[PDB]
Amino acid sequence: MRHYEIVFMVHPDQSEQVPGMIERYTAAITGAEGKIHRLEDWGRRQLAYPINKLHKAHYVLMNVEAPQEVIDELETTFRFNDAVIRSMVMRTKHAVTEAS
Amino acid sequence: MQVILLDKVANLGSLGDQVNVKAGYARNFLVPQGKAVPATKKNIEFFEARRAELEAKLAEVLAAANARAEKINALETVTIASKAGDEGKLFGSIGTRDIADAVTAAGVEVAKSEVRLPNGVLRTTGEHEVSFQVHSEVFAKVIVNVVAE
Amino acid sequence: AVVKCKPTSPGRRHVVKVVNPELHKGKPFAPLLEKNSKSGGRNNNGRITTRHIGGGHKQAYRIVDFKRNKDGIPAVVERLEYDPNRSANIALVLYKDGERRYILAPKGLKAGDQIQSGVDAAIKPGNTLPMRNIPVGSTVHNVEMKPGKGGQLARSAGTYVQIVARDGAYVTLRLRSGEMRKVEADCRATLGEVGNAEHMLRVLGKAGAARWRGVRPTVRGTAMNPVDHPHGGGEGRNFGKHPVTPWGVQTKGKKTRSNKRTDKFIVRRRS
Amino acid sequence: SRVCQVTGKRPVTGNNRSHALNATKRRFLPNLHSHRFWVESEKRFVTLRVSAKGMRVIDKKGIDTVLAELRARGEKY
Amino acid sequence: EIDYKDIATLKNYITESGKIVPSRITGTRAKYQRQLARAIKRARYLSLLPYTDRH
RNA sequence: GUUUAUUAAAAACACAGCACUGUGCAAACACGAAAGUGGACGUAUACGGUGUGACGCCUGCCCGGUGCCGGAAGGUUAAUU
Ligand SMILES: [Mg+2]
Ligand SMILES: [Mg+2]
Ligand SMILES: [Mg+2]
Ligand SMILES: [Mg+2]
Ligand SMILES: [Mg+2]
Ligand SMILES: [Mg+2]
Ligand SMILES: [Mg+2]
Ligand SMILES: [Mg+2]
Repeated sequence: MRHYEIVFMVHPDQSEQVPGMIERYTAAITGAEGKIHRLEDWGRRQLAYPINKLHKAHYVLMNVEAPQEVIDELETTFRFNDAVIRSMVMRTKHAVTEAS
Repeated sequence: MQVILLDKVANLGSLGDQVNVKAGYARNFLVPQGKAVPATKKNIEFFEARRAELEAKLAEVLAAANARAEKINALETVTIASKAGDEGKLFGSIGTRDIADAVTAAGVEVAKSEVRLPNGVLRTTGEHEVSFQVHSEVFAKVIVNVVAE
Repeated sequence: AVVKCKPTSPGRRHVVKVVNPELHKGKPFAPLLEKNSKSGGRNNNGRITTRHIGGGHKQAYRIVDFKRNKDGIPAVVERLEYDPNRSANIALVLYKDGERRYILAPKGLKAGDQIQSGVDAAIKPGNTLPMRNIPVGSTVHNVEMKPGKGGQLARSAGTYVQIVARDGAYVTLRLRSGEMRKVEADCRATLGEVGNAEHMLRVLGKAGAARWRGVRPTVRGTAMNPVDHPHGGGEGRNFGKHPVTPWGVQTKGKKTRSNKRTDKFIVRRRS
Repeated sequence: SRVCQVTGKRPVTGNNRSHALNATKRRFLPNLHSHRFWVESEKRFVTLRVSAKGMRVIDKKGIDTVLAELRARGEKY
Repeated sequence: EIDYKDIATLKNYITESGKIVPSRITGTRAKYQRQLARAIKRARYLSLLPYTDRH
């Protein structure tokens, strides 16, 4: 039941599926009484360094508040989803909704 | 081996020619198929009497295939269903038999052995292009899309 | 667990046992059993084909599902039970449709765990999926050499196979022996290691222990006479020969594999 | 039964001679192979144990004529 | 307080080769430098900033 | 514990343990002109071969010779032509 900050980059060829993934991921948390405090689609951006012979990735922001299990069980889905590469999660003490 | 061609072959020669080939090529491919027959005096005389109609008949076979190719080409879209996962990734696969049945279902009878899938086996959702070989000198093309819920 | 016996007598001082309290204490599942008889190393000609085999405790074979073709039907692990026919244990699973089967027990499996087989199954230990759908770098066991033929790799107590690369229609596997092999992506594999990893820590402790499991004594070639073994005899302990097998083939270094059929799939040898 | 079904070739016994002319008995056996020939008349493939020489005989005489002899000898195929 | 996503300000505290400028030069307070470094390392992981000029 | 049934029961053989080495499964290997069979309805924590022989402290130096393993540019070299 803590505040979390989630960032994940997907394959540029899958830029047409990002709206779908956001809905599915958001649905999973909201089903466990969680709520999303911030959502931002940063668009395709230039990578500082290549990853897996790839130079452009689609960036999004997701700050959420949900229980331990739903993020823990959400991490495992992040692992085997080949579309998403190099996702990160963070711990926060207070919900933040800024443009950034 | 010396053989008599009953049909146009891609590189070996044309109909009715007398060109020698490897024994294995004729024994295992040409003879079991209708492409050619062994070159002996017995068949040569039989060929001459049969020569006129074979050339005429082979023209109708590719004509129907060309006509059937246009009929196949008329159905520009075919829809199939399969086990589709997240982000459109299908757990299973769409084989040549699956695409074959779809075209005949409320469509045109197409054999399972004439479907061509050069790009793979169509393991991803969306719409892709598939080619058929109705006859050795004709081609057919159509867009195929797979979707499921 | 591993327990060292107290030295209450010779032949018991050095005995180390592997005790698993989770194993079923009762009789096995009768309808899934069948009779297998000991051969003693004799072939259909009656000649001793392989040596140092004979005797031992009677054993009853149990049909272990090495294919796992029940797709889309979840099953629950009823219990783990001892298997005399192999080093690993076997977990009895109950598909919710009412069918029971035996499978090799993975590393962490226990009674009541959820296991599912299929192409859409979850990525959990005990689940069987084609390596096409299995993420690369994941540890798997009971891998089939051919699609639909049943698993043939990583079946021992603590063995496992690592999926290192996936190129097109073939997946390269790091076998337990260290050799890298190529297999079709359509072949199925079971996630997770094989259970009972402590099978290598047991010590038989006494000669009779080996006899209980059908291993007859091995006689050295040095103690032989020249007529029986190339190592032969000699007054005293004389060897003066390059070590060889009892049929004259040089041992201790000589390569022996001569299978030109499947060397295409062997990307790299074990060493 | 390492016998060709067409030409009837069967293993024959001879001896191999070394430089010192020592004679050790040996066997010469034919180049039998399992091959299937289509019968243009019966629309079916027929498989018989034939040697390399026998295949050439079928190539020259033709499969249809060859099977006629086997029927005469009563050999089943 | 310092946010790794605040990417516009990060070049003010890194060199061309990706070096993190020491506090003795930038004059930043010790407490802020510690969190600043965490932000920089965090951004580098996400490919937002480069580890070095060679890639 | 085993052994020269009928002059040798032992320090010999075996032994748990240890090490080297072979074997990716139609496994190596072994009995078979072959089919096939065992190894094994086992799958490298498995199996075969070899040496040593519980356990304790240990197991040093030498690859010229012989064997094995790897490479092989070059020299030499069979049938065939
Ligand atoms: Mg043995
Ligand atoms: Mg031994
Ligand atoms: Mg002796
Ligand atoms: Mg001496
Ligand atoms: Mg005596
Ligand atoms: Mg006595
Ligand atoms: Mg000794
Ligand atoms: Mg030494």
